[PDB]
Amino acid sequence: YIPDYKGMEPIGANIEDLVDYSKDWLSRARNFSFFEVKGTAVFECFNSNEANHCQRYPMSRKPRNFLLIQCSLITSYKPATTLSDQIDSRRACSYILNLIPDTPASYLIHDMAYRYINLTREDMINYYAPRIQFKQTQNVREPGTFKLTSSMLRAESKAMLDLLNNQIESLNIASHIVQSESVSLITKILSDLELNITTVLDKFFQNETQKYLIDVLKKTTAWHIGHLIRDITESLIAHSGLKRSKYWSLHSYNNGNVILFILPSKSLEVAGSFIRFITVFRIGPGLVDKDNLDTILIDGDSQWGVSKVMSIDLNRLLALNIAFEKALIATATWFQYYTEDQGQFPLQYAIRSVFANHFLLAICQKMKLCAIFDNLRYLIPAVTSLYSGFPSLIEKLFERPFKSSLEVYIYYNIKSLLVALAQNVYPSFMSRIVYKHYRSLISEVTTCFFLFEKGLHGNMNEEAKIHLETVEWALKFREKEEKYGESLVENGYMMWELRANAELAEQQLYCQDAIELAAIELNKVLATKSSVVANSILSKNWEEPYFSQTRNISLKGMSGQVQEDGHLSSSVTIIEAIRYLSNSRHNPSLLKLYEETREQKAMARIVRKYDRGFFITTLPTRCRLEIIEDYYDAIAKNISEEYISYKILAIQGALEKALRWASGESFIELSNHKFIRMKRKLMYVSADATKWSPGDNSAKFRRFTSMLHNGLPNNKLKNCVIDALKQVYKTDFFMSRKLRNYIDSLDPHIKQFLDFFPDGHHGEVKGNWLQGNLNKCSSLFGVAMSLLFKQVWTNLFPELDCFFEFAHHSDDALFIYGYLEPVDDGTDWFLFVSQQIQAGHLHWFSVNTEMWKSMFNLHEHILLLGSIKISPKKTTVSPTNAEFLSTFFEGCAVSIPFVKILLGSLSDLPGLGYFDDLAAAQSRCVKALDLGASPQVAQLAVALCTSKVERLYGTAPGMVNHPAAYLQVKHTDTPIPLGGNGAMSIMELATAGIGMSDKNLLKRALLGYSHKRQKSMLYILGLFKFLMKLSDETFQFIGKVQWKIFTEFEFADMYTSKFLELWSSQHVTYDYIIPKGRDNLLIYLVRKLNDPSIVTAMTMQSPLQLRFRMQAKQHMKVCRLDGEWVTFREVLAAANSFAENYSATSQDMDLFQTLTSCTYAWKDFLNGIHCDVIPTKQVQRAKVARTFTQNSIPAVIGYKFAVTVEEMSDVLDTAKFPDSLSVDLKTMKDGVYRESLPDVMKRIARVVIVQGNVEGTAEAICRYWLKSMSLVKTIRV
Repeated sequence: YIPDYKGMEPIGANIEDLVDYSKDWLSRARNFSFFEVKGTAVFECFNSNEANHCQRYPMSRKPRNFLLIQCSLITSYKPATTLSDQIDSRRACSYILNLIPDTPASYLIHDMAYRYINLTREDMINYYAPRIQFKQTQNVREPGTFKLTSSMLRAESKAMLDLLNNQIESLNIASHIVQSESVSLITKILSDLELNITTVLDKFFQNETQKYLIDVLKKTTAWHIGHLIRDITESLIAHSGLKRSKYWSLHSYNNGNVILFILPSKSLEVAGSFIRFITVFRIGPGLVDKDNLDTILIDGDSQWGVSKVMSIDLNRLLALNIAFEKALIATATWFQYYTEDQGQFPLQYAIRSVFANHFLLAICQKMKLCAIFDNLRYLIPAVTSLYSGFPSLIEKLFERPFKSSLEVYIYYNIKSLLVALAQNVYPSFMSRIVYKHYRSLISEVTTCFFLFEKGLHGNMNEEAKIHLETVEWALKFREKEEKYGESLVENGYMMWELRANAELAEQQLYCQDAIELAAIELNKVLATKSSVVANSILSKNWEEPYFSQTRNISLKGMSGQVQEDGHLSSSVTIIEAIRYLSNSRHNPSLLKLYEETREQKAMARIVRKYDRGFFITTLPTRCRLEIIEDYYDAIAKNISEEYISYKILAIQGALEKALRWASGESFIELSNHKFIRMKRKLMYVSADATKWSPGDNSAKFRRFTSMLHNGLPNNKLKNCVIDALKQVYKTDFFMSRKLRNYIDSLDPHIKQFLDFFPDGHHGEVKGNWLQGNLNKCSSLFGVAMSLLFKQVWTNLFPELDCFFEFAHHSDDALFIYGYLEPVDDGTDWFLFVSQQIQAGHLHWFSVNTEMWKSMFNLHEHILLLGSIKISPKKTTVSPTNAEFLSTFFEGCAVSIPFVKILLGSLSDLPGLGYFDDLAAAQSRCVKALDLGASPQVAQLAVALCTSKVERLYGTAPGMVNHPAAYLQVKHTDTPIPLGGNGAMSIMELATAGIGMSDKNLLKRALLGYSHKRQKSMLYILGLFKFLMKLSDETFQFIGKVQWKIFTEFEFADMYTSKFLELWSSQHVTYDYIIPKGRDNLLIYLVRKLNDPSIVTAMTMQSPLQLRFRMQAKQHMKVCRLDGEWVTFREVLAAANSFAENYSATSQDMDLFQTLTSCTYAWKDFLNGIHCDVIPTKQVQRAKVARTFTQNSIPAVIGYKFAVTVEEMSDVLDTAKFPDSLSVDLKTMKDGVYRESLPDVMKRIARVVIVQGNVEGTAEAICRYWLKSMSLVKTIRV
């Protein structure tokens, strides 16, 4: 049912009025929005911005520090163990004691070393024993700590502690001396870091990756420095616990050459806590910043550098712990990109220098460098294009002050690189190589950008920036509304109003005539496809229940109810769905929910920490946005073949028309019949016209929806969409408590931001839909207005044969303007222009020279007739350029660079247990391999991730939790949940999946017991049976050891757990499909809250409650066994005992046989495929996305266990064809019988970026992956 919803009345809009206005507009001189690049222009822009920056910020003489941990290495480094730690600590304390301190930091250092050296044997035994053997003593209260009362502490040392317990300036960038000093320092550091210290996939890896990358980087100083920093950060993390952060600690590494002194600090579990330490090292080559060192104590024929008290937060610590892996993966990505670019391996010096630069970037995680690289990502294309917004970007480069010497060196390198690029083979950024294609340079800068953790973003400065941006645009909207009236701003102005004012053409101010004409131009195309438009609109299923869909019960994040304190509650979508279902009496449809929540105001907030991009909104706002998005996505999919890319063929189709039109030549007629030969040229603009802008007006869409012609017979749905757009007009923006407290704890901008809120917890914002999902609506509007500009231009110059073709993919948009230039370069064209301008065609003044400039000016103005503004910065216009088109097509093709997923895998883990996070790490590297990563790079990433996971859980050989110590089976043949080699290969993981090791093992084990009846095969079967027993004990693959999960929600305990288990057992069908009714959907959603895999996702960013909460237990009692919390060693021993006495049974054999039978012959293909190399140079092709692959599978399974009328009706409703369901079962069971009982059925139960040659078959994808195994040499399968 659709209610009457007023609707809108059509107005009389004539294209001739717009054409006349365009004539009047073009009759005068207009300025261009972009500046020509010349090299000199970029250099003067840099100089002027340098002078302005020097004037703006106060000048400082002493640069700040940038090395969080300073250390030096002369010899090779071996990982630190307990006995090595003992010997190192003793030697280091002796070395410190023989010295003479100078400053309070040195006095504290000497005092702590002297206190450590005088500990008794009992304390030393307890200082290094694990928790099991640990005993509290007088001087040692926690495993790796000791106390320090005031008595041993000196007066000065205490001074440091009291100073610890108890304006903005920048460097002189314009000065040549500061730049020279910073460049010299960073060059010294980098040169020290580069100094040397003194299956078939395996074959290809050892031939290429292990030889030219890992063998080269194995001997460098940066490799061992990264390992040393990993050890130091591991020791710091071990000290960040709740019970250990209160006391001091001392550690040593590298034969007594590096020492770490940990001071008392607030535990990192509570947010905003900094672990404080002092690092003391013998001064030598490496991460040494002598100026920023606290002291340099003198020793005979030696120097000992003592750093200042370094405070490192949580995310910085976690980033430093994985800095070496991030640097290695970035270097591997650069290695792959170099091989792609040039076809030859990088030499020694190039690889060493790029690895040193990546390591230095990964060590120093600073906001300034992250912003600098983010800006450079767009600065590079803007400098290679004929015209662009480069000054706006160069001005953005100086937003923040330059504090450390690292920022000055990076800025100097960027300035040199940009000036070299604009003068124009493209120079590199951290080496002496010139790339053949600048896409390699863009990828290099992108890899550098992704080396910075996505936790740096946010802070309290970024949230303030986005808040002030929103408030500034809201205040601008209020000013415009009071200046022109409420009605004119909301409903838009008319053509004659704009003609009279000649100013209303601005942002947050649209023209009704423009909207109507754009809708008419869209309807021109839309009329021929009315039937399919109506079918697609009706196919959105507006009648199905709202909360039974997956998008409405996800973890997206929505605003809750307003509280008594007046602040909006951030919460989860599923929680709000549960709340509504509990308060409601049914499960309403989309339109019914909109009817119920039409009167409620739209409230909005900002996500706490997950943050500028997510304006979380309440349920009614989401419902209205979903109505509008469903309608506009339904009507917009039909013209996706030509204008709205979702796709590549549309962009290819537009370019083909442009090139063909340019190939043909044109003649213009004359009154004297003297045809004039015109040369056709093309100009390409890469504009981000359709991004969401804070300054905008949603109300325009109303009129658009009023005139957009669908095939529906009634106007009920159109009026409903218009009413939803009307209700999403006004919103109640809410202050975040963090920002409120930060501001409460004087600036005029802050003052005016405060007056924007009457009550200090909320203020009204109008016309800004606050980043809500209206992407399809915005893209459709942009396409319609581009078509309107095309029509206006064709009406403006009928005699001229100009060309305009546009494509809109996501936020980016490509405009191609085909213009006419004189061939003879004579005055005949200007003579004709003069004749036309004298004949009354005054608008021909702007066509005299540079027709494409006037074309773009008119296009930008026509877009401005709405709220669309082509961003001055970030738009780049170039002639017909193969590289430009190639990078545009690549950015349209490679949606996400694989290096983002690669670095992300080491940065975050689920922490649900060894198997779970190992699977997640292996899955992320597989997804990156899908995204375009070379198999060798993905194999390297897999190795690094698996090694990190093994280090975390002590599974690697020669560690406490090694399965081979007790399980009497080889580490390779051990099941994955108990520690299992868990390495395999990237090909096996990508093709088969992320669990094949267990089945292959089980399968062979079954065979090993079926034919030879060997004892070890029976042992493996016993281990598998033990895992199945543990899984049976655990409540909702073969079997998983349960690991402790640390917690918490409003409705998470609405029903008892035993009732949930009983309901899940009784209503089996709801496990496979979602229950439509409210009384059962409520219980299903409550069950979804208690799922362990979801709680870890809601709190995955919790400050330590997840990040180090379980990186602390590691070797404690965290596993579940026999209803007890026990150590992993105890679980391994229990598994060994169970498997030793396990006796084979017929039922277990049947279960194992069924599981093996259930688990495409992907492994068999990889064994049977043959690959032989050919001596032929590799060729790089365009990147293209492919897919790797009657009733739905769950519906038939859901139908199988249907026992009541409600369940059977629900499985009808969710199924596409509810009639065929029985037939499916009727055959499916027979198939099972040829391969029934409930339990057997219960246990029975990808976009890939490739080259253009690859087909859409999964075998073709696997063959391509096999071909891409060699970075230089081609392969034949």
